[PDB]
Amino acid sequence: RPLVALLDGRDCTVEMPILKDLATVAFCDAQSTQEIHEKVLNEAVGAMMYHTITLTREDLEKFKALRVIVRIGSGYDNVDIKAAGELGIAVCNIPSAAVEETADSTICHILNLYRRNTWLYQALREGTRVQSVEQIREVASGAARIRGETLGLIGFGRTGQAVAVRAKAFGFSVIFYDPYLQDGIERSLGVQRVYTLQDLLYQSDCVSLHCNLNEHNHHLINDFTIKQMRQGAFLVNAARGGLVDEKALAQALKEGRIRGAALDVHESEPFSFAQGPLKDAPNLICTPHTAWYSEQASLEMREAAATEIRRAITGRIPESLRNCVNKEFF
Amino acid sequence: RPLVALLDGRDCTVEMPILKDLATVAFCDAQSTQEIHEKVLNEAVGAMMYHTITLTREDLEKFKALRVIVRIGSGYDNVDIKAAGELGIAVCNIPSAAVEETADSTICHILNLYRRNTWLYQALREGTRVQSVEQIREVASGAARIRGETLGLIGFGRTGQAVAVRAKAFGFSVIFYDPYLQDGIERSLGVQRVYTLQDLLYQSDCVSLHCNLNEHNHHLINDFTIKQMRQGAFLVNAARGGLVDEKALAQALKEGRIRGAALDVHESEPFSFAQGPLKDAPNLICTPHTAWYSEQASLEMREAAATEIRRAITGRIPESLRNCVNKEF
Amino acid sequence: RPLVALLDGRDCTVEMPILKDLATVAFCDAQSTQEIHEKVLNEAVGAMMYHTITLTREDLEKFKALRVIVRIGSGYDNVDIKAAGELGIAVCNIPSAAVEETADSTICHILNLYRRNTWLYQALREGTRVQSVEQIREVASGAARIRGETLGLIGFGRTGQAVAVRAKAFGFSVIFYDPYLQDGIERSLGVQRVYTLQDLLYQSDCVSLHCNLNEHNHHLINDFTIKQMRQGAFLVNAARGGLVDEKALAQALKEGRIRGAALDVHESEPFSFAQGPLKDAPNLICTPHTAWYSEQASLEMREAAATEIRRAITGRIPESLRNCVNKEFF
Amino acid sequence: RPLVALLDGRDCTVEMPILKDLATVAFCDAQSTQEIHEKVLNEAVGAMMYHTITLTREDLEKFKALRVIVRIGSGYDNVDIKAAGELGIAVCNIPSAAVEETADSTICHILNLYRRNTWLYQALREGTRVQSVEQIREVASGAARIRGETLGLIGFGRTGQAVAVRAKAFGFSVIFYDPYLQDGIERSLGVQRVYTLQDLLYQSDCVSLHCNLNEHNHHLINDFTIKQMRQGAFLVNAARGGLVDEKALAQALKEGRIRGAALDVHESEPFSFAQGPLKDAPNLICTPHTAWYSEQASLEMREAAATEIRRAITGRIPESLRNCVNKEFF
Ligand SMILES: NC(=O)c1ccc[n+]([C@@H]2O[C@H](COP(=O)([O-])OP(=O)(O)OC[C@H]3O[C@@H](n4cnc5c(N)ncnc54)[C@H](O)[C@@H]3O)[C@@H](O)[C@H]2O)c1
Ligand SMILES: NC(=O)c1ccc[n+]([C@@H]2O[C@H](COP(=O)([O-])OP(=O)(O)OC[C@H]3O[C@@H](n4cnc5c(N)ncnc54)[C@H](O)[C@@H]3O)[C@@H](O)[C@H]2O)c1
Ligand SMILES: NC(=O)c1ccc[n+]([C@@H]2O[C@H](COP(=O)([O-])OP(=O)(O)OC[C@H]3O[C@@H](n4cnc5c(N)ncnc54)[C@H](O)[C@@H]3O)[C@@H](O)[C@H]2O)c1
Ligand SMILES: NC(=O)c1ccc[n+]([C@@H]2O[C@H](COP(=O)([O-])OP(=O)(O)OC[C@H]3O[C@@H](n4cnc5c(N)ncnc54)[C@H](O)[C@@H]3O)[C@@H](O)[C@H]2O)c1
Repeated sequence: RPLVALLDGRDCTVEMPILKDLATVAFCDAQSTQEIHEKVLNEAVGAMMYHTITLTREDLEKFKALRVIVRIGSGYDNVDIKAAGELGIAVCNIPSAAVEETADSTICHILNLYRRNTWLYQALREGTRVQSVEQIREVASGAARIRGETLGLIGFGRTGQAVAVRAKAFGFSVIFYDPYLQDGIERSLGVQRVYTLQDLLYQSDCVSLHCNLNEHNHHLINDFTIKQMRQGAFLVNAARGGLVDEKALAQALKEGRIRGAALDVHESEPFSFAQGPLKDAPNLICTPHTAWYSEQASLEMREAAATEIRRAITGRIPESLRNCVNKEFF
Repeated sequence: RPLVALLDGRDCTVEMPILKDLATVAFCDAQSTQEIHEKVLNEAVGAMMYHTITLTREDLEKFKALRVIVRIGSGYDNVDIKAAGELGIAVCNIPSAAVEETADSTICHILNLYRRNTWLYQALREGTRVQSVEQIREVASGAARIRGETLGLIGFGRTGQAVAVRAKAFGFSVIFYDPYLQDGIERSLGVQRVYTLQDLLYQSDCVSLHCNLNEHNHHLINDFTIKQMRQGAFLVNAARGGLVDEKALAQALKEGRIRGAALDVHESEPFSFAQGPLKDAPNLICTPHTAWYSEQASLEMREAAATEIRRAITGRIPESLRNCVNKEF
Repeated sequence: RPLVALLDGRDCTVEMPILKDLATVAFCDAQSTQEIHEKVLNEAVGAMMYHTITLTREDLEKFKALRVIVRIGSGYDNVDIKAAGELGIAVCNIPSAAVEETADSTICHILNLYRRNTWLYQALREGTRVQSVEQIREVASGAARIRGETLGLIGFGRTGQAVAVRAKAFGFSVIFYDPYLQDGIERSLGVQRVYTLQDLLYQSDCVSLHCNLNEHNHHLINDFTIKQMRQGAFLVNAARGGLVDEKALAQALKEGRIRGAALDVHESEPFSFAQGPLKDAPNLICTPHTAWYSEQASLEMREAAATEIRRAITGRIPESLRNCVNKEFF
Repeated sequence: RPLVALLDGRDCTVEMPILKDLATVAFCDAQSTQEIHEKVLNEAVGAMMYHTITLTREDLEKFKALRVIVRIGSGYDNVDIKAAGELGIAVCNIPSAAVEETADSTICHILNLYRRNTWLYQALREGTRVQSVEQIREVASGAARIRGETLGLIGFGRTGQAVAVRAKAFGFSVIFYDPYLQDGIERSLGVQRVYTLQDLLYQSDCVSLHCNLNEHNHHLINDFTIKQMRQGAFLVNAARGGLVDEKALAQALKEGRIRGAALDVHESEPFSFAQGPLKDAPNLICTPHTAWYSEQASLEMREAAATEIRRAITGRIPESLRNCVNKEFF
């Protein structure tokens, strides 16, 4: 019976009752490739993982039979798809799982930067008897008006359009940018489209990031692109870790080029405010890689990722996979 | 020349140049009425106050030359408009100053409750190693999906429509209750309207107040209405704070009947978090009466109040005031 | 029992079994005060009319006490409310009845003017071979792009907001002008508000009227105002008829100052297309006063009028009515 | 550069001054391909067509020096892309121009059916005196309320999206059907997605077609699918013709199984109401294939087409073209 792993899992109680008989779901609870067991590394047909354990070219052959790797999530950047596509390993993922959640959390980070609700709550929990109206503006100094602030968006993916759809009502003027979309969407959703990155950086006040991390955009917003940002433009990042540089963003925050920046995923997981380059950065919000989560987007991505193992444990691989992301498979 | 006394503020550097020639502006900076200078109480004809000092009839009858009270904001509930009009004191206000900002900071409250982006930032400031994806769900246990929830707006004026317009895009099925509103505008915006609280609290996964406190809405959400909300339904209150029994909302939070509640204004300002009726409440966000503020909205709001006294120290009161609020003088 | 007229109706079908118990509905099908019978003049408690009969100060006094008149529809300009207010007669309308069918029809007119769909269907039912792509362009010559026009709504009540909500998605940039609205209704919906009619007519590619015809705007768009309109801007009147000049608009059409005009009402109804001041004007759409009709807009306003004549037959006068439109009695 | 033809046109006015230094544009006026030439047909270089002259396998073989085809439309059904690649020819189209016009004519064909602002204008262009409201309710008997109807649009591509953005404000509830989209698009715009076409026709008060016409779409609407539509649901075809079996749509109207149909293209073009399979159908509005036209989109698509041929006669085989088609190229 085809043992199906749950590599970085401890809770297999949604993938069990639908893989109850086709396979023996058995987690590994790993945090490193050298923390999986020999039983799984020698007999585990499929392995649904999460966004924490990272597999590399030299780890995909550290298995003995790995027909499929389902990524319970919207992004396959921690799996070397080009190695799996030649090691006889298809790599699925659940793209549509949390799109109305990443977009809500992103359009909430933008409002938490513009209106300073999180900083106000935090400065009210530290204790601040803010009573006089001259004493309110000194605790909300910077809370800007939204109507008419051009919103960059580096990439109309599924979760890039889902933010341009609900940020057009707040008054934002959206202008996306990504070179891989066909001439198109810019017209059907009613957003301007800039063709080169310098433009999106030069004419945007709240540059966001919604692009999947491939090998051509690693460290997209480094020190060289930050100097192209408008003077005092927020920077929300809910896409992926190695996308925005860290030392450079900290530098830009300390000086003042960035009037605030609410990262949501960091270059070093798990993030904390006591280690790393952002140790002393001002005007910085960070959530612990929680914009994909809800009570119904987990129950929907785990279910739909176990249904993906079901399809690959009976059907032909990879011609019976609803979401494979390497058709460079052999 | 007439004296125009700003009641609570050490800053008059926006309305001074707009009111330089006509009158002589002179701030008073009074956290209460017992700090008004005798000059600015015996010789001031016009007077603009923000929201902190509250003029009652026993107090509005002490100014002996006052002829207009420009109320900076959408408030005027801390000014006894009946008594004011009975003393020849026309009260106006600036209603359109911060609408696109109260609505934007009310939507952010609704999203900070549904996705918990300010309880996660806290848990990261308190220090929490959120490493394993089993711990992500334990630190964010409660974050919900928005598409489908029914947002119920008690009050559909300006700040109520401005939230229905921008919450219809997140999938929030909007629903409102407004008795004083001449029917036929739930048709334009496209939102179902209900006709009684017992019929709005009953179907609303996130009730948000947007009414103006008058002599008939005090403690609208009291101990008797919270027993009509759903079994767990967020409550946002970015509108004047004498609308929720704080001795009955904290009794519902510490019990689980309300799954969190972001209050923007309270009954007692300032709002020292450790002091008050809800000192020990769980799942509670509070900003300090700061949805109205913006570098641009706190300037349009003051220039347009200077311009209002420029019209009252020159025109016929109250037939010259652009938007007076007590034409019962 | 009290008699409840139906001054111009000939159905009294939906209104019959709502007040049959406590009133005897009876229709008259009149077109003037020259058709009503003697006893149903002075004592007839209530009457409910449509937009076809015009009652005047010199007519309502032929009714001693119409304890109520109910104006099925949304406009109460047929009856002198200032006259009824002095003869103990309270006027009522049904405002919320067809607020969105009027907006859908007004958007349909604005799109018929831009895309020329009903000028192309009419040029096909008239016979035209449109084979070559040159003739496609010479027959639909005038159709314009919509994204980036400045639709200007003269009047921002219910039917104005309902169009500003619907036309903000087509790319229009709404710009209204309303002198009676309080400050702020332009900040909630996000539509730039201009304050003087010249300032709305200068910057507008469509000037669609949505104001109720009161005493102070009869013939609002006359020759003088049309001379202020932008060179070649459409004009969609879907409001009361006597609001826009006939002769002046026909002049502006035949001349070129107006690139089309879809009028849903006219100065003199029933509007025939061969007798009138618009006898030979080019580029007109017209509809026979039908933007309020549906299979549901009727059952919602007729029932609502039948309910208004109950609320006004068991309860006291206008302090027990719902949509009273002249509180000016005493 | 060699002669670039303009097969389907008599006017090369904006294509030329952009191509004046590269090649010498000429035209052919071919209403059919056997009407082009014996010398251009031999050795031009390439071409740029419109949507009337169809080029088939046996006909593309007739050209002897064809490098590139450049449609000036949005679709390329009238060219055997699958055969043109095997022949040595690259095919290209201007994909995103008049996306804002097809989706403004489709939201007008949809309101022209729910409000009948083009049948009311017809019936009033024939002399239907309508003063009594009991007669207005007759001339417009059939107009319906929109808020609630479930507009179900086949093919959520580039205009299928631009229509679901415009018709989410009228109250429509949009649901699409598309089997070639990588799932996750129904959640960015908030439109419920159905998976089988029967599941789109069983719940749609107004079905609208927005799909390509490749090979598995011919007569998507048969006598076998119309039997699956709601009892009297409109049908708006503003896509390529050959998706609606006219012989079946001419029955579905003469019985009431379809309460209206706003076709914009047709099986055989040109179109006229006196020769065809639907010569006598009631409730049938049809425009002559001008849902794509404007004064700006018909200048944008025929400049982008003259730029995509400059890039193709200066660049390379389909590695320099921007919007190339036919991965069947060698
Ligand atoms: N906060 C979270 O934890 C969370 C949750 C869900 C998704 N995500 C991330 O969001 C990312 C985007 O999600 P998605 O649904 O849009 O994936 P997607 O494949 O559907 O869309 C990504 C699009 O980004 C554009 N793009 C690609 N490379 C680019 C580049 N170098 N520069 C600019 N644009 C580029 C492309 O147009 C791509 O289509 C995912 O990779 C995923 O990792 C994060
Ligand atoms: N967070 C802040 O500091 C802030 C900023 C701006 C406004 N506000 C408050 O928000 C309130 C609303 O602002 P606004 O611009 O909408 O004023 P508004 O008068 O235009 O809107 C009030 C609407 O609620 C209706 N209403 C009255 N009593 C009601 C009741 N008992 N139940 C339900 N509805 C009732 C009112 O008739 C009206 O429809 C203002 O009183 C203002 O004090 C607060
Ligand atoms: N096509 C139809 O048959 C049809 C259907 C419904 C309504 N209508 C007409 O549409 C009119 C408007 O409908 P409504 O429900 O919005 O009425 P409404 O009273 O609800 O709103 C009308 C708004 O226009 C304002 N206004 C008044 N005079 C003005 C002027 N001189 N210039 C600019 N604005 C002015 C009014 O103050 C108000 O703000 C109604 O009077 C009604 O007669 C026509
Ligand atoms: N009225 C006009 O003259 C006019 C103007 C512009 C475009 N069009 C036509 O409209 C069509 C759509 O335009 P577009 O820009 O969206 O093309 P597109 O390729 O961008 O979008 C087409 C979408 O429909 C999908 N589809 C394919 N077959 C399908 C099927 N059997 N059922 C359901 N969906 C299917 C396609 O995969 C795609 O998702 C074009 O083919 C074009 O020919 C017509």
